[PDB]
Amino acid sequence: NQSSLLAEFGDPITRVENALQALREGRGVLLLDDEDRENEGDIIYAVESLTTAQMALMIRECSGIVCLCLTEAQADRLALPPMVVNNNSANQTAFTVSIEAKHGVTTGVSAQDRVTTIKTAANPQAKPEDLARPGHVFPLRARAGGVLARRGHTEGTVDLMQMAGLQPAGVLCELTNPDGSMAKTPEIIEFGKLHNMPVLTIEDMVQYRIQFDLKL
Amino acid sequence: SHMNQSSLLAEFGDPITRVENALQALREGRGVLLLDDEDRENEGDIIYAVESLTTAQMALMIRECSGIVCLCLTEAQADRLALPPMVVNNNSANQTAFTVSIEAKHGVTTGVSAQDRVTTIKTAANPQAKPEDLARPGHVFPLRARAGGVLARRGHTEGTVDLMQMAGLQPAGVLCELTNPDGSMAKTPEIIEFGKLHNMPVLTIEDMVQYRIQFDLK
Ligand SMILES: O=C(NO)[C@H](O)[C@H](O)COP(=O)(O)O
Ligand SMILES: O=C(NO)[C@H](O)[C@H](O)COP(=O)(O)O
Ligand SMILES: [Zn+2]
Ligand SMILES: [Zn+2]
Ligand SMILES: [Zn+2]
Ligand SMILES: [Zn+2]
Ligand SMILES: [Zn+2]
Ligand SMILES: [Zn+2]
Ligand SMILES: [Zn+2]
Ligand SMILES: [Zn+2]
Ligand SMILES: [Zn+2]
Ligand SMILES: [Zn+2]
Ligand SMILES: [Zn+2]
Repeated sequence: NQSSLLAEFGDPITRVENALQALREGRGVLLLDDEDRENEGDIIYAVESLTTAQMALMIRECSGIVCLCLTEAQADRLALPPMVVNNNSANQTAFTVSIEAKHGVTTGVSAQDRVTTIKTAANPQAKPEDLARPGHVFPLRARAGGVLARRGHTEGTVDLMQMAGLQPAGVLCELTNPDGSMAKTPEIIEFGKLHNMPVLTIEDMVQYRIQFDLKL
Repeated sequence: SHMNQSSLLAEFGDPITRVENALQALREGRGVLLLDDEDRENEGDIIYAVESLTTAQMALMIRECSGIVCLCLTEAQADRLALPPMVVNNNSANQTAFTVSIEAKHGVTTGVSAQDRVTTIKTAANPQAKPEDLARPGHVFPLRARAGGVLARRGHTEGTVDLMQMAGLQPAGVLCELTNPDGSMAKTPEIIEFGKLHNMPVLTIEDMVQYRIQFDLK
């Protein structure tokens, strides 16, 4: 039972509030989506405080397909169209064209290079010409309305940033077991305890937003 | 004194021998580690043959490499799958030939597990595959190898397809950059140790070029 396992991280309101405070402190959090959706937990970091060490942990412990969650306005500013005109992926995951920093990286895949690319993209004064395409960082357009419009990790990421009062850009990647299977709730909980990362669910976020009448 | 890369690689044999051992590993369904030019990426990538690809091989790649696992295809196969370049005007440093990303439609869930990526890759590499067998976007990244292989473009992409063809295998391979725990990219000494521990031979693009020159040109 997921709610019973998660109980040690506090009740749902506490789980959200602890996640927001972690992010304000520059720490990562772990976000589980619905059991009947992906049933996956993603590491989430605020771009504002992103470090090479955080990126390195993500690469080593997750899928390695590290995504950059952006608002529609920031993706527009960067001139990042959807990768595909007609998306037919199972979840309609909103991949834009992939990106690299135009300057300041080599092959784009080291922890340092991915952070450079991500900081370059997230710069509120960025220009499209600041980014080469294609690249090794994968931006996602978060849906307007956040988790009340789409219950994906993309929306959970941007909603967490906004709720925490942070700049609305986050990085996201799926926690993966050494044998290649995807982490489920017990493994996610274990990882959170190891790395001082709050664990919460998308339903936690949805209930929180509903209760506190939160338009973002 | 630090010996150069060619000297560190001597324990794998002379350049032609390094290629021959790589071909045989692939025929035996084992992986290889391919280094490109020192003044290019100076990176080593794990390569696996698609035709013997296993979940455990993919899991290793996800754990020990960048996790951005690519599928190297011939232009003919990418065309058969209707996989256009991701970007019309590619201005990436190496002009790496990313197509739009892909996912299998059947036999997978979220597409990112080791098993799921293998399923996608097997689906895509099938010589009778059709465009509709693949959803786009997805979590596997196909690359269009240049006609002529390493004699035309000195990328890991061409290295991968060349090795498959020279080994007499299905002309499609899996490719990912070896990465250190601290997030830096693996360099030659680490690549060599990884190869020895995992029974994967190590070779360079220049080895492959010399091999093709000595074995093909007349
Ligand atoms: O597929 C993914 N990344 O590529 C993950 O699911 C990631 O969390 C983002 O996608 P999502 O918003 O559909 O959950
Ligand atoms: O960038 C990469 N993968 O995304 C790797 O370098 C991979 O080897 C393919 O690129 P390359 O053929 O330019 O070397
Ligand atoms: Zn827009
Ligand atoms: Zn590269
Ligand atoms: Zn997700
Ligand atoms: Zn010989
Ligand atoms: Zn010989
Ligand atoms: Zn011979
Ligand atoms: Zn997903
Ligand atoms: Zn390469
Ligand atoms: Zn050893
Ligand atoms: Zn190992
Ligand atoms: Zn030949």
